[PDB]
Amino acid sequence: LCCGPKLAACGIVLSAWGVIMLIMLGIFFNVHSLIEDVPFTEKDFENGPQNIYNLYEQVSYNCFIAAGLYLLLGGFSFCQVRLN
Amino acid sequence: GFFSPGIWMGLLTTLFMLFIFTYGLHMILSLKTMDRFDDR
Amino acid sequence: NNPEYSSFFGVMGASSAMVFSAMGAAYGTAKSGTGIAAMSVMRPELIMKSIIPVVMAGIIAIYGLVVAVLIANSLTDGITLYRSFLQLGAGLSVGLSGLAAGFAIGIVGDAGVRGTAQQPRLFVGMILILIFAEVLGLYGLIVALILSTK
Amino acid sequence: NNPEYSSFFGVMGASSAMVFSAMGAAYGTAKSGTGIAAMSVMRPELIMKSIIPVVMAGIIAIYGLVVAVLIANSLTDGITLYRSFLQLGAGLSVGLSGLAAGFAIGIVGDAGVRGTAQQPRLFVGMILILIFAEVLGLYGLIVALILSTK
Amino acid sequence: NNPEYSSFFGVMGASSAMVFSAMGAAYGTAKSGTGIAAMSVMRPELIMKSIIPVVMAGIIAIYGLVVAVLIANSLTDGITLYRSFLQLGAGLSVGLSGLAAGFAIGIVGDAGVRGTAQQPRLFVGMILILIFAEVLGLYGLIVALILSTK
Amino acid sequence: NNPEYSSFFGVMGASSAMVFSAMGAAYGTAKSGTGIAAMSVMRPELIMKSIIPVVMAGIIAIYGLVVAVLIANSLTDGITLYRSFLQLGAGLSVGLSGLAAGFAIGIVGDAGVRGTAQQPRLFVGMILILIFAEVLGLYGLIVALILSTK
Amino acid sequence: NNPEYSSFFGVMGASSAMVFSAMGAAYGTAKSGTGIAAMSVMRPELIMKSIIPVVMAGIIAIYGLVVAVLIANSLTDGITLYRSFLQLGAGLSVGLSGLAAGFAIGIVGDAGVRGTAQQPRLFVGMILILIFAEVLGLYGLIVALILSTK
Amino acid sequence: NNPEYSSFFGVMGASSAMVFSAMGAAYGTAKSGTGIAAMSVMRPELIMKSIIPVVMAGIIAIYGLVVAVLIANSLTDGITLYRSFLQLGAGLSVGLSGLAAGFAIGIVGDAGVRGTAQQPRLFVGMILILIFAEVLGLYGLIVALILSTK
Amino acid sequence: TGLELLYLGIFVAFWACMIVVGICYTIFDLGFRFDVAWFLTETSPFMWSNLGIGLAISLSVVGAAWGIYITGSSIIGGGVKAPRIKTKNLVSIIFCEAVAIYGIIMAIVISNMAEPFSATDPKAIGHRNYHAGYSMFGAGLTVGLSNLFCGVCVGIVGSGAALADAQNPSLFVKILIVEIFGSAIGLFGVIVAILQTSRVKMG
Amino acid sequence: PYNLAYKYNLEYSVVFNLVLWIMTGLALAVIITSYNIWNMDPGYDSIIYRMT
Amino acid sequence: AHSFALPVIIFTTFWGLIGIAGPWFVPKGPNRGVIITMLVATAVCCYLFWLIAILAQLNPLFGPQLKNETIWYVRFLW
Amino acid sequence: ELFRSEEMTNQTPPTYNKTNKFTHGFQNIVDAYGIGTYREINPAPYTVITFPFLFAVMFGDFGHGILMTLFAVWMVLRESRILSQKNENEMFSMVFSGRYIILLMGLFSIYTGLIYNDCFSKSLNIFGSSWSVRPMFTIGNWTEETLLGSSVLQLNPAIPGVFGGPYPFGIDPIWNIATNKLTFLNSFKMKMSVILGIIHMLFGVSLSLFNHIYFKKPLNIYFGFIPEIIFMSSLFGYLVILIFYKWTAYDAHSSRNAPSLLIHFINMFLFSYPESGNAMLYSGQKGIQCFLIVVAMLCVPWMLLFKPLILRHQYLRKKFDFGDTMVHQAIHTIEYCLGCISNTASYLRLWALSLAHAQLSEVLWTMVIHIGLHVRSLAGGLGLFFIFAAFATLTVAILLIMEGLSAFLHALRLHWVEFQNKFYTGTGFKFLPFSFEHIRE
Repeated sequence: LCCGPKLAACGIVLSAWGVIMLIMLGIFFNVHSLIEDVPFTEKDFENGPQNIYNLYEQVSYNCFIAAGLYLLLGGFSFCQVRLN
Repeated sequence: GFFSPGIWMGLLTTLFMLFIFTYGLHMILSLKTMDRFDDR
Repeated sequence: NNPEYSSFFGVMGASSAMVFSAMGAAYGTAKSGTGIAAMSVMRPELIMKSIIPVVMAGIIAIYGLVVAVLIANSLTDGITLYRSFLQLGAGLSVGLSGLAAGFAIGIVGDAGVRGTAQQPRLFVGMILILIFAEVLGLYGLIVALILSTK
Repeated sequence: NNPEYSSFFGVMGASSAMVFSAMGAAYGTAKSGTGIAAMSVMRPELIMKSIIPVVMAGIIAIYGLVVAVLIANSLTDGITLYRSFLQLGAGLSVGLSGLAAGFAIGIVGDAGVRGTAQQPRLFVGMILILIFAEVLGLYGLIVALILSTK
Repeated sequence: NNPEYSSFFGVMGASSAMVFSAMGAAYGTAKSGTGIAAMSVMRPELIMKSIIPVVMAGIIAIYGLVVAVLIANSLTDGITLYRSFLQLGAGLSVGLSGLAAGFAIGIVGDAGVRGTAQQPRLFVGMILILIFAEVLGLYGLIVALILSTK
Repeated sequence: NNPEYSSFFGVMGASSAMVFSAMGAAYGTAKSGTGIAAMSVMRPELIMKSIIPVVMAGIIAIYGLVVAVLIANSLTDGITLYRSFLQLGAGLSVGLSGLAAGFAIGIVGDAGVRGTAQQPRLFVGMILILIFAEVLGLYGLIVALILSTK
Repeated sequence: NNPEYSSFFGVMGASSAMVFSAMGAAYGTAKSGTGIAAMSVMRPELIMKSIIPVVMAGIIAIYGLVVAVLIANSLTDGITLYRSFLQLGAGLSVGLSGLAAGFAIGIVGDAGVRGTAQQPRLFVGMILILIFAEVLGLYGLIVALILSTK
Repeated sequence: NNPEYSSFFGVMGASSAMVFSAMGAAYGTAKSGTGIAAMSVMRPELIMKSIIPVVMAGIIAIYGLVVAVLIANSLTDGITLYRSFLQLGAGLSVGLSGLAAGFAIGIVGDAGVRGTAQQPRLFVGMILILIFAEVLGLYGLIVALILSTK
Repeated sequence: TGLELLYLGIFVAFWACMIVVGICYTIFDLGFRFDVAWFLTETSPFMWSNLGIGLAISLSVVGAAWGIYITGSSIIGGGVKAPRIKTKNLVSIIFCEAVAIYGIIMAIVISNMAEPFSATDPKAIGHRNYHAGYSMFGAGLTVGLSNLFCGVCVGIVGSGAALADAQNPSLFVKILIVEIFGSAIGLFGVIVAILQTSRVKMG
Repeated sequence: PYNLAYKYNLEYSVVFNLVLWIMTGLALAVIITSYNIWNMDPGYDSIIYRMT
Repeated sequence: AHSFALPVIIFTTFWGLIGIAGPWFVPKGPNRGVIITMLVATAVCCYLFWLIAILAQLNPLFGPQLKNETIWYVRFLW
Repeated sequence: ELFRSEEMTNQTPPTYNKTNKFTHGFQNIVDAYGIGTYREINPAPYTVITFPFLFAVMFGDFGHGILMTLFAVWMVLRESRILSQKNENEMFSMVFSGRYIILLMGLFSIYTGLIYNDCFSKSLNIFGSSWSVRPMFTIGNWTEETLLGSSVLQLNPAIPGVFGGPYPFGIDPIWNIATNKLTFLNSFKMKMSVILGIIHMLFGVSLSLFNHIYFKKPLNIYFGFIPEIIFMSSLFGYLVILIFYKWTAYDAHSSRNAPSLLIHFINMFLFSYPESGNAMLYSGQKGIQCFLIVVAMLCVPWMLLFKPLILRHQYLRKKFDFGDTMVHQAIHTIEYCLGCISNTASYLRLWALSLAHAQLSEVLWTMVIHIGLHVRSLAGGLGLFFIFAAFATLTVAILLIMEGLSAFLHALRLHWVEFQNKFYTGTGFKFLPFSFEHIRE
């Protein structure tokens, strides 16, 4: 499908921005395992630093997963611009 | 105090009658007659 | 032994008399001046006679000044309240009555002055009507003088 | 020894005198200026003379300034309460009376200059009628001075 | 010793002074800008000079700013009550007086600019009239300043 | 020793600062957009440089946002009331003052953009006039900033 | 330790936020739909672009939904009153501000939709004015979010 | 224990929900019916499609019914007051929000029918707009239900 | 707009005074002198109940009657050229009569619950009587206003139906569907009013 | 003195209620009556068209 | 922990050389006046902006308010 | 040596300013307000930096500065392709024409965003944040405070003996996670805005000296510039000094009853010197406060009346509309003095816009992208995909465009209203030589 190259081009730029930001976010989560300090902790919070490290790794994985979707989207939109 | 049970309740019932009267009179005032008659 | 702030009503009276009287005379003056300004363009020779409604209008303001001062001369701290209500009533009586007279003067002045240029015979009838409005205003003064001295 | 808030009444007086007088003068000024702008099209030579209604309106504003200052200087913290009430009466008396004059000034000024431009002979009549409005305003000043000093 | 709420009246003054002054200047500005835009199509030349009504309006806004700051700076928690009422009066006096001036500024500016486009001789007369409105606003400032320090 | 309800006055200030400022910006935006849309029919090339009234309307809303944040951050439970009245005055002062500015920005913007369509030379003049309207909002912010720190 | 009826103020916030936001979105929606129905007859190809003001309006409604729910989730019986006033302020701030935003969306959409049909180049300008209105709605949300967690 | 009068507010809620929702539905219905009759004179073939706006209005009526019934069944004498306020809020939230939605339904459906009579391609567009109004009513229901069960 | 200006001026002054007085009571830290519970509790439940009953019947008549004139004039006018109108379009007035009935049935069921109290000091007296009293007021108000706006709706729609039918006899049947929705609006108010007083007692 | 009351009018609620609503009704009657005369319509005919 | 003196040395040298030495090493083409103007204006505005930001943070009167869970996290993080 | 219009060959010549591919856009945003007087000081050479700087202050956002920079880079990289095509869309043409202006806007926005240390409401922690040592917080008589902490925050004390030291560059990252950033950071931006605005105002006045000398108008410097610059310096520069003074003069040790800069500034003008209630910044301040105000007032006669008076003298000595000259000079004096007060406040635009942006960024982040995160692995990733796209959409729609747009105009207005009006005065004509303009057509 063509869908319009003007709209595919927008997706390509948004996808590139998304991968850049999401990968960097996942890195920050792994390094400071932090400023954002929103890993969705439990209310029954104990003195267990390992618990927040585990949450941060999970969030980092999620960021890379979302980036993968933008990587796939960028490929699709790219080929649309080429054929358009 | 400024108001008693008696005075206050009296005011409330008075208002209901004023609201109805105002509506009725309003419609009565907004009544016109004809400028001219159609024909002989 | 008198109630607190009992003079308040009489004080408002003296002011109210002057304020409403000025309002009345002002209304009559504004309407008369409007009709005169429009009238005299066609017949400037009537610009002199046409002033009478305005000079009459001013009597209302004088009425108000007379009562407002008459009351003021009798304002003290130790007022028995009763005397204060009397002063308030006299102030309102002349003020609001003068206001009614002021409206009367203005409306008849406009129509009278305009008509007079159209019909010179109207002059006498205009004066009579104006006289009736002035008499109506005086009635207010009369009551205020009787009441404020009771 | 007297009630708290006793000074508030006097404060309202000083403010009322200034505000209402400015309202009156402003109204007369706005209406006069509106007509004057039009007058310049017919007779530019009247642009100077036609200012007078505005000056007279300015007097209404001064009337108010004088009383407001007299009250403010007369008002103290340990006020006798009676005097505070008189100050409020004086403030309203001059302010609202000047306000009424202001309307007469404005309405007569506009109508007067409009007639004058079409007929310059109306100039004298215009001035006189405005004089009566100024006199009505002065009456307010007179009473206010009587009350504020009693 | 004074009521803990006594400071309420003063701060209401500081707010009222600024708000009413802004209302006045805003009215005069809006009315002037409307007339100016129409005038500018008739002739470019006067667009720059036509700002004057708006500048005067701006002064009214400042008048209000100055008093509001003076009140805010003088307002304390341990207020004397007497001073608080004076601050409320000063705030209302300058704000409401400037508000009245704003109407004169606006109405006169609109009529003046539109007239001046047709008759350049009106230009000076327009300024003179606007000067009276600014003077009326300043009168309010004078009384407010007296009340603030009194 | 902290008076109950003291926090009510306080929070109402923060809200008023935002609500009235948004109302002002909304009015100016609505009027500016209407004029721009009509203008664009004949002179579409002017659309981009006609947004200015709308941006300025926005900053009025921000001025309100700024004070609302300052108060909201200042709100506590044990408020000494005095502080609360300062917050209430600050909120009302900036909100209502910006509201007045919103009308001037809107009304002037409409007339300016429509005029510009025919007289591109009006652009500097439109800007000069609008600046004064923005100043009205600024003055409101200045007072609010002084009160919140007093 | 807590006073009675303390939840009264808070619960009004949750309701007010939703109701005023619905009023704003409904107004903008109704005005936009009128313009859309009238415009689309002549320019049917724009039917899918003139819908945008309606979406804008729905955003104002969400703004309100979010705060009202957040208050409801934080609405309890044992409220410290302080918290209750904060919830009311947050509710009013976003609701009334969104109401102002909805007004602008309404007017701008109505004029913008018709203006666009007569001028396709206006579309981008219309959107930007709409984006400014969305920013105006956000400002209220921002303050409410600050207050609701304070 | 359970204070007296506490059920009063909950009763007002149940009434408010139904009454305000009926207001919205009644207006939207009358507006749609008017437009439908106006169309069918010109062309009957579109009548069935033009009915949806009327159902849209009726939904507003249901929105009110769901909460009014939920509260009315929940109402007792021994109410802990907190619950009564929740009921009051729920009633107002859904009723007033549904009212706003019903208004939009009326305006948009009426204009949509006239537009569709001229342009059958409008069918989808106006229905989409009506969807936003229905969502506005739903938002009301959502908040009201959350509060009533809180 | 002389009357509308008067109505507005009173409206604004009415609430403006309430704002000043309310805020002053707060500012001067009055001892809860403005006591809503006092107002609600001293006011006899008999007043609240009978007000709602009168409203339920009276407002419903106002609605029906409103619609009656809306469609009456349109029907009579159109019929000058289309006398067929009276054959079918009179049902709109039947719809208005049904709207009036809604309120009548509800008003009677409510009034049937009225009883004396022989009560004095509200303290711990008539706890249930106050609930039932307020409920009767609400239910009466609920149905009254609902029928009020119902009757207006069906009137407006019936007018359009008559104007359409005057020009095309095939339109009446399809249009009539809208008036049925209008009637439902009034019925919904009835359902809630029934519920509100479904569990009340006096004595 | 001794935090003593000033005797806040026995039956205050009655005098208060009466005076407020009596003066309110009278004041409104005057305001409306004054308006109606203030805005009296002279007809703006007969001679006015020619003088205008 | 940090001293203030060193940040001043590092960033004053950085922006100083740009605004002081930079103009010394500029082509003689038509843009020479523009390049020097840009170099100096840039260094002065940028240096001042930072200098204010850092000076405003000296001798602080109060510290931040952190959430309890945040405080715990920091205790075992830094 | 300042840039001025070129000579062209007793009539008013046109105003010719030579521009190039880079500076032309900057000249146009100046010309948009008006054409300068012949041989007037051209503000554009300083605008090139001054304007992007003031914008960057309003839009000091690291992340968005990147997006903004990349956009400008795109346009430049496609410059040859954009020129050699048709561009009917005036919105793109405008930003393209200003593409070199935008480039700088982004580059400075990056610089300021880094010091503001905000990239989508996120700070950049370089492991140099030593504001406080939490381990020492517990040492300072905080034993198991995290138990009570369950319902409280607790503010980190100043001068505990264990905290302190500036952040090397920008604001310490710790404040980005504070609940009271709304006082720490807002205070900076307010005070900074005043400092920067006043300095630019003083610069604008300084430029007028070169112009008055160029045209050999001794009177404009002996009765104008000198009292004008003293007026502004004595009132507004004094304020700026005191702001820096407090920062280095008073520590937390005197935080209670610490001097209030605004109150002393207001009391300065009013000659209000209470015996107590406000601590003084330094001994002898009272004498200084009075002196400066008196001098500023004494500066007014110079600019107010000395020029028209001496011109009248020169008329009678040499042998001049004296009345009209007084009017012109009086208007200049009145507008100058009152404008200085208003203009200084005007630069509060820098604070208002910078504050608003930060507040939108924090809320737009928190209420949008945070929601895309969740403890469920795959569901979190898939949701974050769609949520992020919406987030990026809102960041562009609200911040990159609109707020950049508002800050763009507001920074430009500052040049138009407060800066240029101190020296860039009068009007000229646009220089329109014979040229082969229709090349692309």
